Amino acid sequence: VEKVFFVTSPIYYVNAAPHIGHVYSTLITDVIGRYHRVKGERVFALTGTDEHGQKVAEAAKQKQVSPYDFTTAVAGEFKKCFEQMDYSIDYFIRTTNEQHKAVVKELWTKLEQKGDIYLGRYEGWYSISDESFLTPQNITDGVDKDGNPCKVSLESGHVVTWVSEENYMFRLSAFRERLLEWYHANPGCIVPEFRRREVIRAVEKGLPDLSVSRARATLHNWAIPVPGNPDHCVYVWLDALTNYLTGSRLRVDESGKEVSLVDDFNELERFPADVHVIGKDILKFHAIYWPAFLLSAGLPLPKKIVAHGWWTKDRKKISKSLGNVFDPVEKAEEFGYDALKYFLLRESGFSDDGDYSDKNMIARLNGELADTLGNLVMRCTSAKINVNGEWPSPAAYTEEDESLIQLIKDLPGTADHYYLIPDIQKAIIAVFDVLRAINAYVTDMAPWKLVKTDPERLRTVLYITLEGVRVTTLLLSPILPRKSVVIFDMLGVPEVHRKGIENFEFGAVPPGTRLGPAVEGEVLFSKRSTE
Ligand code: MET
Repeated sequence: VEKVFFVTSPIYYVNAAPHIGHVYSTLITDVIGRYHRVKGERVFALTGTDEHGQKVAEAAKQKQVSPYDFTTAVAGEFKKCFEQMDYSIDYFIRTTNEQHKAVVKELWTKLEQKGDIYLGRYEGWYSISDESFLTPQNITDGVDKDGNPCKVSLESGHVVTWVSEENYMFRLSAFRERLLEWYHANPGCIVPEFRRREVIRAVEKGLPDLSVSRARATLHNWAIPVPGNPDHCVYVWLDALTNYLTGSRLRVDESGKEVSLVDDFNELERFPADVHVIGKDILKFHAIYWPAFLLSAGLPLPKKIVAHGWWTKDRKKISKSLGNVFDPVEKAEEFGYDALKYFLLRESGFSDDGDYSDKNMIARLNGELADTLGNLVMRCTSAKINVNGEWPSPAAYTEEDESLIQLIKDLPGTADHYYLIPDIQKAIIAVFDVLRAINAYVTDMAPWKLVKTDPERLRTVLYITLEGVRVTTLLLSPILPRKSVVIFDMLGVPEVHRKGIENFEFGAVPPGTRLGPAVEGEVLFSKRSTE
């Protein structure tokens, strides 16, 4: 059943400037999208900003500007950040968009027509900073900005307050048994596994009904009115989660601006999302609430949710206020955009809370990118080794030759599964295992010596090296988008052979293909001094 592969990032609160967390989540989304495009699949990758609610409204009050002016400004900082990061996201959604608003009301009415929204009360704790309803078991003692005793979230450490409001309630309690059926019937639908187990454990215990509206004064009237009740606004989260549905229904022009909202999702063949990339902090919203609303509406459920961890720099939390910053653009200007991406995608898996340091960033840049991949690309394109500047015709293969070829033949299927879990770290590791293999082969065969000694043997060793580098580079292309293009140019791989499942096969580029021209003293990844 073929559709548009639909991958999303979270839409981010616009309370503050964009930082590593957001960049990371969108990078993960971008990579997944990029890979499926490399397979030759239709892709639609979505990211954006969550612009309503109390949090944002009150962040705009601190900075003493209107919410419309505040939100638009910070939204532009996000857009700029993502443009500077050189992503390939298809559309940037904002929850202030008028067409999104329409979809939110449409879904609301569905939930209501279905009998799953009633007038009740919520009386309990709330984290404004997480826009999250909490039970007493999930709060604890803490201190506020003033140094006074207050309550805080066990989840996030932010201040919680007690809310007692007549609210429209969604019947989440009625969806326990169907959510359980769902998790069980689709045991890869939440990644990694231990987070899937977390979600089941939680739903097993039982579900309370969820408040899906608030009194309008409380939100400083910065929200979407509940249909047929102007005294209420729609919960920022029901609003925010609906971005995914909205995005699936927006026809987008070449410039990347929304031009049309279709009545039915089947029209654009995107919904439901094949992968929702999220951080662990927002798992309940995506794994419990979201499916429940979809089941109520009679919409289809997403195929996979992947939830990753939080970053630290130098084993300490990132914060400008604490005296430890991590500026992606800054570190990307210092070491290179692809390199930085590689590091963030390699240093940590989705199970882990990764850690950045200049030390380890250099270790990987020098070690993996320069010595393993860079050195290899330069060797097989060297005028010293590749005397004719072309892909030679291989002679007969030795068993050692074939051992390496097998590794290259098998790499795509292995990488493919990893990109599909998704588990990008393990995909990258897969590829680099093969690059290390090729280097060992090259060191063994000493092709520099073969140029004088055995030219026929050189043709074979050199051909395998080039094809090894080609395949690995193709599979790395979603990770190193700019650098893969430089690599392919050096190898002289024709454009047509740079994507398509076809070109995962060993031997796609024919012998007699000419290398691209050599630039005066160029280097693919320059080694950086050890500090
Ligand atoms: C529908 S995803 C919403 C995520 C939320 N805006 C956040 O930053 O955590």
